Amino acid sequence: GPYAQPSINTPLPNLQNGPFYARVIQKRVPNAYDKTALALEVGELVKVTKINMSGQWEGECNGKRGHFPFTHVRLLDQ
Repeated sequence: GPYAQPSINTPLPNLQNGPFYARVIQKRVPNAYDKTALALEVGELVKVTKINMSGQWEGECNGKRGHFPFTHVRLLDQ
């Protein structure tokens, strides 16, 4: 399946696909205390490795972990 929501209403999942690296283009600087969110900036990268929930997933960015829509990541080739 192409890396798109394969009609499952599931944004860029990966792990199954990569996990792909993904260049974040809009993330906050949170922490794992914060909902478990990804501390990174626009232009940084986040690696989506955790396929969970029924829609959005958890990335792991060189030691940040958390969950966040694809609506602000570009991806890379794993």
